[PDB]
Amino acid sequence: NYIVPGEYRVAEGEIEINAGREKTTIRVSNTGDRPIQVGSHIHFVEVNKELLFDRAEGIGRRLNIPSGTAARFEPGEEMEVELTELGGNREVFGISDLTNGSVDNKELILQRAKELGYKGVE
Amino acid sequence: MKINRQQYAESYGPTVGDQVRLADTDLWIEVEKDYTTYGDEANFGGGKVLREGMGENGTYTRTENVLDLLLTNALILDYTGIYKADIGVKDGYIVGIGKGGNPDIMDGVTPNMIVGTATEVIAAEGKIVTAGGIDTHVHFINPDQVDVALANGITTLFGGGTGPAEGSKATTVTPGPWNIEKMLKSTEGLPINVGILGKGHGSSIAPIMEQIDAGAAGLKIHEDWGATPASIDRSLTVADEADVQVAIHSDTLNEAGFLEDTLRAINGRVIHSFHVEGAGGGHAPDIMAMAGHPNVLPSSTNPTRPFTVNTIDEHLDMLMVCHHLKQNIPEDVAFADSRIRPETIAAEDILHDLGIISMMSTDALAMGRAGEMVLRTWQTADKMKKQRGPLAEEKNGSDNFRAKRYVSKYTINPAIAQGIAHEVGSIEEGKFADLVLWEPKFFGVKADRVIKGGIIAYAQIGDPSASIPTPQPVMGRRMYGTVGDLIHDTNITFMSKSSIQQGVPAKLGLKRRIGTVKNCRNIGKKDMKWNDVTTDIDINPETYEVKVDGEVLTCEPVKELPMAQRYFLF
Amino acid sequence: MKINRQQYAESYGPTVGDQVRLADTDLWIEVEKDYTTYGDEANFGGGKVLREGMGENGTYTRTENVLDLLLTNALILDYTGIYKADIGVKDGYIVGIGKGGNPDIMDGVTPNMIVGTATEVIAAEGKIVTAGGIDTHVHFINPDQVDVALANGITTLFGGGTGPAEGSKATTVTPGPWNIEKMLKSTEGLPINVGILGKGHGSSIAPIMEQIDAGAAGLKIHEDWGATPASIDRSLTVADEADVQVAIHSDTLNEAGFLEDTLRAINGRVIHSFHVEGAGGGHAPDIMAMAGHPNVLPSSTNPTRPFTVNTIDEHLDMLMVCHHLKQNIPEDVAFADSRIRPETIAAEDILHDLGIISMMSTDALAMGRAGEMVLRTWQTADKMKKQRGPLAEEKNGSDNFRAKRYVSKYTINPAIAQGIAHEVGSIEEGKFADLVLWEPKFFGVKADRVIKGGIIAYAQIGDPSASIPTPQPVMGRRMYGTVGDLIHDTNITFMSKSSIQQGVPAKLGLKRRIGTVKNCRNIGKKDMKWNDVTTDIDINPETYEVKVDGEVLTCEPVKELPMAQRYFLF
Amino acid sequence: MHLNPAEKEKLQIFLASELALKRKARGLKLNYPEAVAIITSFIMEGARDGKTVAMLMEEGKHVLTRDDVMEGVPEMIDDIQAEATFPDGTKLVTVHNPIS
Amino acid sequence: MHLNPAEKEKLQIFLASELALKRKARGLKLNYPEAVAIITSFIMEGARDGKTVAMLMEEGKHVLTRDDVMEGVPEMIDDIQAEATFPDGTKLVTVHNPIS
Amino acid sequence: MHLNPAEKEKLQIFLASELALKRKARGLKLNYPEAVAIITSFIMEGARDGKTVAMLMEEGKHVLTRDDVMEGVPEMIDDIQAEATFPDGTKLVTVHNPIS
Ligand SMILES: [Ag+]
Ligand SMILES: [Ag+]
Ligand SMILES: [Ag+]
Ligand SMILES: [Ag+]
Ligand code: NI
Ligand code: NI
Ligand code: NI
Ligand code: NI
Ligand SMILES: [O]
Ligand SMILES: [O]
Repeated sequence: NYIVPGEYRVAEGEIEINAGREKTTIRVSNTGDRPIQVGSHIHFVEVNKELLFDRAEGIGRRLNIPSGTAARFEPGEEMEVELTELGGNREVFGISDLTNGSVDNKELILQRAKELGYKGVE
Repeated sequence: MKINRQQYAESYGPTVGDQVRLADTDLWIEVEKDYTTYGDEANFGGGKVLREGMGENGTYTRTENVLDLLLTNALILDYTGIYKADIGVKDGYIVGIGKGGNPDIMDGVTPNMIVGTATEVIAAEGKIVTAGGIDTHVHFINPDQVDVALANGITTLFGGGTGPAEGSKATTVTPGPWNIEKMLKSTEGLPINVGILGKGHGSSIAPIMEQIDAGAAGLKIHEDWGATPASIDRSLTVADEADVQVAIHSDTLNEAGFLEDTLRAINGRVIHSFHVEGAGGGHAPDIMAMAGHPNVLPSSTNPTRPFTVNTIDEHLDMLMVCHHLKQNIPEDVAFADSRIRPETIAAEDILHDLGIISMMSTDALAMGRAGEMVLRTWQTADKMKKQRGPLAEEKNGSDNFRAKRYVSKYTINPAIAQGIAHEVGSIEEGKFADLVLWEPKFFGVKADRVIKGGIIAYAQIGDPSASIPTPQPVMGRRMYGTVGDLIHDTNITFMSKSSIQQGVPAKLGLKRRIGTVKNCRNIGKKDMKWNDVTTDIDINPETYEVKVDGEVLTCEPVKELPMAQRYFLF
Repeated sequence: MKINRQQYAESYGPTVGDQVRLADTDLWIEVEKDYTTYGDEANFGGGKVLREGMGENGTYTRTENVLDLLLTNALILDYTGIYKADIGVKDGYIVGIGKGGNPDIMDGVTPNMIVGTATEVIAAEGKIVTAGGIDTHVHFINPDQVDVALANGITTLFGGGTGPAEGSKATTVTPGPWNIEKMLKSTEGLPINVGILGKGHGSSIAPIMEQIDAGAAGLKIHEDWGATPASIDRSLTVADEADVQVAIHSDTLNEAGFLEDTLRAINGRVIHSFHVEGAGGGHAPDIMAMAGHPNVLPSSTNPTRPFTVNTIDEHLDMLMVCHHLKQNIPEDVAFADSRIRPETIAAEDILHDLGIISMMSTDALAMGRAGEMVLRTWQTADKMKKQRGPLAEEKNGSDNFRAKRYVSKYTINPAIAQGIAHEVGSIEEGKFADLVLWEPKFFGVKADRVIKGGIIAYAQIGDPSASIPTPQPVMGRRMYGTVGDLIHDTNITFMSKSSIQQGVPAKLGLKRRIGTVKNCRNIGKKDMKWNDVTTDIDINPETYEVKVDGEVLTCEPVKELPMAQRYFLF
Repeated sequence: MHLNPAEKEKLQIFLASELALKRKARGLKLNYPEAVAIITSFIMEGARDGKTVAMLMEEGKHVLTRDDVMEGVPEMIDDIQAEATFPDGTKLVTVHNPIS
Repeated sequence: MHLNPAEKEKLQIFLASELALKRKARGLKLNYPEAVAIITSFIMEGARDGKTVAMLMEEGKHVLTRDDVMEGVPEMIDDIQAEATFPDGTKLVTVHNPIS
Repeated sequence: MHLNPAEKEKLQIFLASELALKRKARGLKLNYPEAVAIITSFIMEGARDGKTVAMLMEEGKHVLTRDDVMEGVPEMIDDIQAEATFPDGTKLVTVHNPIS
């Protein structure tokens, strides 16, 4: 019984994040010459133009990673990430101005993505 | 995806079932529940969740359910529970306890806890958050006492004094309309909440009552002014009309009555018994029997807390210095031996543990330590765990039941007794945002940040010339809450209804928030959260032994305490 | 009668052609001209010239062209010139730069610089006098930061914060109407000029704009709140309507865009690029390319200034502490190596010397040193003289050209960028009398006296109990400018036009002088005094090499600086 | 360090005691504040060592004698009071008539 | 002297370090603030000596060991940060986990 | 102790002097504030010893020499002034050009 002041004794078990939401694996490629790090809660379809992936599969979704962590893409790197579903009202405003409303308007999001050159609108 | 519970607790602070050690005590608190949605936890920084379009809403104006301030991932320790939640603040009040962020994309967001353009963030992950301490036994002797209090997590000072005048050095009294007015205007400059007590002495009503009308928040009956049947009776008559509390320091000398004569004068009316054990003052030797009566709200002062090997030697000498006692006057020696008693100081630890004494307080600069009410509360709970074991009521190997009973003694219970629990004393929706963050390692010893009305007033922080604020020297410092006019908006002067109705704030040019004292006359022992026990306390007049349910209450003084030599430079 | 030039300079301070060493640097300033009439020099003391009937006029009332204050024989170092003049102050403003005294008997007296019965005298003979420093990258974290700034000659703090809240510890942001109101009332107590930045984040206009209407003087876009195309676009839309400046800390992580995506969102609008080199934050690795664009007003923060042997080791670790980076997470290691770059920090010294970075700033208590903007500006100029030689533009073996280019970076240029150069930022007639006296031996290291609105606010002065004020200990101390109500008349709260028109000062009871932010949207790089260079800055994405005119910019880190171990107790 | 107000102030006593001890070591009779500082720091360092209140009440009367201090100083000091963190928390030590 | 605010404050660290070193010399296990003061003053005196940031990051981990300090103190100190004037100006030293 | 404001401030000089003397003992050339602190504390300790103003005006010029201090420091110090309690009350000592 060595005392570490303020120490935790955490319970047994694991914490499942984003429990009960659909998960989706997609391949993503940094076609740029500079690194890109993407956070847990950015609408995946609105990330940096030079990331190539199936943009439709980012709609209504974000990275399935612990709150406040990120995925890193070195220049030229391709890798798989897992996405989870946005919750709440499933609405997105601002960020890259591709949605500004319900994530249900896939056609309109992809139309805006294609026109501004977000790579991978199919 | 799953996170093991060690990484989870390191990132976001602990969750349901996790325990946390309080400082270097043997006391463990367990998270009882968690308002979060696992994966939608709020956090602030580079690439984190509270960013525009993400966990921060980019649409809503401040009025549209957006917070001024979110404390993320707080471990709350309060009489209401030990649990995990975000705390939302707006207009200097706590508006939401729950789950903050952006309902655009997050599940589980409390509707009035939107992080928006107008929201400041304080990261409470890994911190314990409590209400500010309510010290109801304060002597206003030396303005340097305020930082001492802030540094140990006290946010409200109730008592009396005009500075280092003998009347103020003995008694929690600002006497008469002029002194009360001068100290109300002084209070404009003190970065802490304040309520002022008038002199609870007189044989006519008007000389007492005019103190309440001038701005006093309450009265103090003190033997040094004459704790006579008349002064007790008139003060309580005034308090029943004015809806304020009376504190009592009774007639130690038994000059005009024994304890039963004081209780007869009180005649079943509500009263705050100060330093009820009696080293700090009262009917020799049996004052502590006050704590068994249903009309008595009983408080300890802090130097008897808890019972240690040095306590008695310290107190016999403290009393000799304080009273100018002479060791060659046998009356002085009989007096001291009648007043400093291991039997009552030992029983005082157990009464605290049984919930028979409801409140802690300092007795700051009169016979008690301005910065050690919170410190000595946890030293007592830890000593009682060691000597008495987990209380029966505990479960899961945690000390949550004892932690709620003891945190109540310096938060909610003094607020209820004073008539100010509508504003302060707990982390509940609708109360003033007086909040203390603690590193668990420093819990009860040195506050990290003290928030007054939703702005930080005091912080342990380092070199002001440094690239970042963590380089040495880290010390307690006043923050922007205390500077300029913001000292007015972050702090409350508590006043009687009559002085408020009579316009005393405008008469004196007070710019501080005005708090109303109320609902003090309609409460008793049963309204003391977790500390509601009434019983027949017997104090043997020959041996000073204390009995409850015909059982002698005694314990040993300890040689060592936690929250002491590990932490303190002196 | 003639005086040799050694005795002349010892009596009156230097004159045309005389040079002065700046502290212990290799930098020399030359007096370019002198407004005096040789023999009619003004001076104050026993048997001196400013006496009734002599150099002091005995006839004129204050209104009749008489000064409140004359600084005699100042050596002015300003973007406008390096020259010798008396400086006349009245109603807290600089009314005359020229020749003070009494036209009764003196030749050459500037008509509005009469020394009269109403005139105070400050002897500036042998002193260097500059404008007060304008620090436009301030985090309001700890009130103790203000004296740190005064001690190194800073008189204006622009930035944001509510104290040591995480949002304020990362970003120059006072978020939303309530926090902005609380910090405006705090500001009443801070003896320095202040302007407050709101949160430059949202996807609707109203949540941002309501910050300008509440009293913000500008906005900050910070990656920690989401430096997204939307937050950039809305903030600049708000700033173009409200006539305030936007500061940017860009998306280091390139999450929503590369540098070219941020410039597209800016769409040719005026913006202040904070810590443009990028150690302090921005698009990895090429943020510093911002400093070549004509719509960008680029500033450095001070810890990269200048490039020294310890710089990189210090910064890799500073970033690890600041970001809670883990050396066992390769992403954290790649991130740090992408952000702390000798190639860009080395180029940053030369860009400063070429006039491609226009401004210095601190980043006080977030990632920068509150008291070292002026210090590190002169350390950079001295290093560049040693490595690059006198600039071509120099003449007479003086560093006047480099001295004007570098003094501009912390005086006039941040004033122009913020929209406050009508009030502060230079020693010119009609501007507020924010003046710093320096002993040449202490120049840029420790200010002698700091004047705020024509009254001394801060002074290095000694024993208050002594016969005279020069006995030890000599330390920095607040002076009568900071006491009582005079703190209101000597300092400016800078506010948006809309908050001024909407009566926010009266609503909040602000007693400080109110300054109007204006003419921020109609300026670019070309309005940066001595620092007006636009060029194509190339940053190699693989090597991080910086090119201007297809030429690699590199220099060596130095082992030693002036204005360091000779001066500082720690 | 997390220094609280009292930790900051009490550092000053230790410093004054060091200054006073230096002055005694070069053979000066100590004055009123020097003497008070020496005995005060003695008490606080005693508490840090884990001595009891009763020990320091005894020892404090033998730290300085009238031949260590100037004329009148023994009679100017009625008592010396200090609070320090003992192993059982903060306690008050009063040394009565420390110098005869 | 022309003392600035930081020079005034940092004098306090040197004093706390002197007090702590005295306490270690009479055989006390050092507490949280004592330990922090010792290592802090070590760094600032190192910078004055002209050592590099990298040297003091190494040396700082060997100023005190767990047998110099009370139970739990090694684990209470995650790191110790200080800014001092090196020959190349003010720099920040962080010593990570200074005491094992 | 009854410390007045000046007693509180002047404690700081003694402390800075102790810090500076330590730095000289490990072979550092002293800087501007170190040198000023050393000579200042020397004067105030001299007054406490009962020396005359005239003695300390002489002695003060020989406490440090140019080989004790960095380049330029002799020339930065024109004089050093201090007030201390002599046996005949507070007096001002000025040491002119203390270091050549
Ligand atoms: Ag007494
Ligand atoms: Ag007493
Ligand atoms: Ag960081
Ligand atoms: Ag940083
Ligand atoms: Ni009492
Ligand atoms: Ni009391
Ligand atoms: Ni930044
Ligand atoms: Ni910043
Ligand atoms: O008391
Ligand atoms: O920054």
